[PDB]
Amino acid sequence: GSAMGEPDYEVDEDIFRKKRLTIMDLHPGAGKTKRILPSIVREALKRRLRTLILAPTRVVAAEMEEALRGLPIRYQTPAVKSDHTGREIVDLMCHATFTTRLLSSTRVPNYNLIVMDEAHFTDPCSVAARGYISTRVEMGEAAAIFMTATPPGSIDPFPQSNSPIEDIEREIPERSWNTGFDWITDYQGKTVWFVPSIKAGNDIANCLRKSGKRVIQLSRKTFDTEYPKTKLTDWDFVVTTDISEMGANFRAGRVIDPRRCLKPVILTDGPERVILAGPIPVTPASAAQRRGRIGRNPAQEDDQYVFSGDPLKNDEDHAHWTEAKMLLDNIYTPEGIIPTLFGPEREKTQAIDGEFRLRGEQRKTFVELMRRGDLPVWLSYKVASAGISYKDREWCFTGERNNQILEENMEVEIWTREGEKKKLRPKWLDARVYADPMALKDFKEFASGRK
RNA sequence: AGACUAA
Ligand SMILES: Nc1ncnc2c1ncn2[C@@H]1O[C@H](COP(=O)(O)OP(=O)(O)O)[C@@H](O)[C@H]1O
Ligand SMILES: [Cl-]
Ligand SMILES: [Mn+2]
Repeated sequence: GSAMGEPDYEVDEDIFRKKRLTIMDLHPGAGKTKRILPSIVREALKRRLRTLILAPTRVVAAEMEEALRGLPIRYQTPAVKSDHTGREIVDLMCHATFTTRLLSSTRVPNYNLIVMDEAHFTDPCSVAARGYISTRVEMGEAAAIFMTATPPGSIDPFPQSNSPIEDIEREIPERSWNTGFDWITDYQGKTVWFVPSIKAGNDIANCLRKSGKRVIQLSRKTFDTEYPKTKLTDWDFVVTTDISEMGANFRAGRVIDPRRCLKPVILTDGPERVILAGPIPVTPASAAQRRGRIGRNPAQEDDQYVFSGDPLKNDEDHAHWTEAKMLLDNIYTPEGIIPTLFGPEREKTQAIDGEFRLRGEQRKTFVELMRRGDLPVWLSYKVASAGISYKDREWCFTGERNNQILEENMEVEIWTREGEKKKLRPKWLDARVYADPMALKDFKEFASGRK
């Protein structure tokens, strides 16, 4: 039994059995991260189990550290700055960090227990990690716990909450506004506003600030300084990207959710390429997670979820299913085995098994292009599998005529590290490296040989 | 677009 939001004294022993994968499918705010997780960790320490804890984002990592403070845990995330003895048997890191470690040099510990929080995260690295984890379990080398309110196949955007939620459909602005949206600033509580991009977030926050609103912006770029401010200071709005979609305890009263964002899609008509499609409706799982930021406090009964449009369950044309396979085909168990995707996530795309496996040197290039090059999984794979070395940038210029990149409707030209002026015309097109002006600037640095 | 930045 438990009280006062404190971890339970009692933990089922069966969750620690090798060959067992436990899905903890409990509604938002039930206590997965800050109550159940510490119980598991405490018991895993008593059992002397080599343990891995996985957060999707630094937001969830920060929530975990609050719940786990004082326990001998080695934090491998910049979100947390803690003293480590180097003798810890519990590691904590983000999903993508684990997959990166799996892909690289560099022996990963043989964990006996793996706890993944937000085990539905559709990031290609997270899907890949779930493949590796479920394979370790199946092989008898690990027990694993997958925690999420929205496990694969979830279709309900309005799940259970600790307190009643008032679900409201209204038009929501995507850009600044003058009139017509008084309900936004008339509201007297705290609002978490999900925006599809940092650029849109800047515009909306700037607009809210001219109404005399205290606004905190949250994203990968601002997390380090801004997240503690959501915890320690008084604010009216949090304008946030998907960084905050999961796990956050904002102690807020309202979520504004336009339920729409851009997604990478692989096109297979004509030469294969990646576009940024949409903005398109989010999945029911994403909508339920965003909504799940409120109705979290039983003593607070008038919380609101303001949304626009229906969700779209079908995400099968999304690049993340293929990119997860590209990653997982290149991960090995120490026994030598090919990891398979987590059951519920198999046959999301009709790609043949092991078809993305790279040979030795090409595998090393593949990792470099992602980590050093800041290139998407798909693009890194295309370049690596063509036998191109990390430093050879000729492919950025030898694409067909139609692959010419434009900026402000002019042909982008590169001045190379050796002095030549060349037109940016890559052999493979991935809109993620040219759509956003900042991304294009970076890809221009890459094409120059300055990355 | 968004997230991740570890041996
Ligand atoms: N800093 C905090 N102060 C007060 N209550 C909190 C705090 N953080 C979390 N809670 C509450 O504890 C409950 C369980 O939280 P959590 O473990 O984050 O839920 P889950 O992981 O299932 O979404 C929620 O009702 C939440 O609002
Ligand atoms: Cl909360
Ligand atoms: Mn949680």
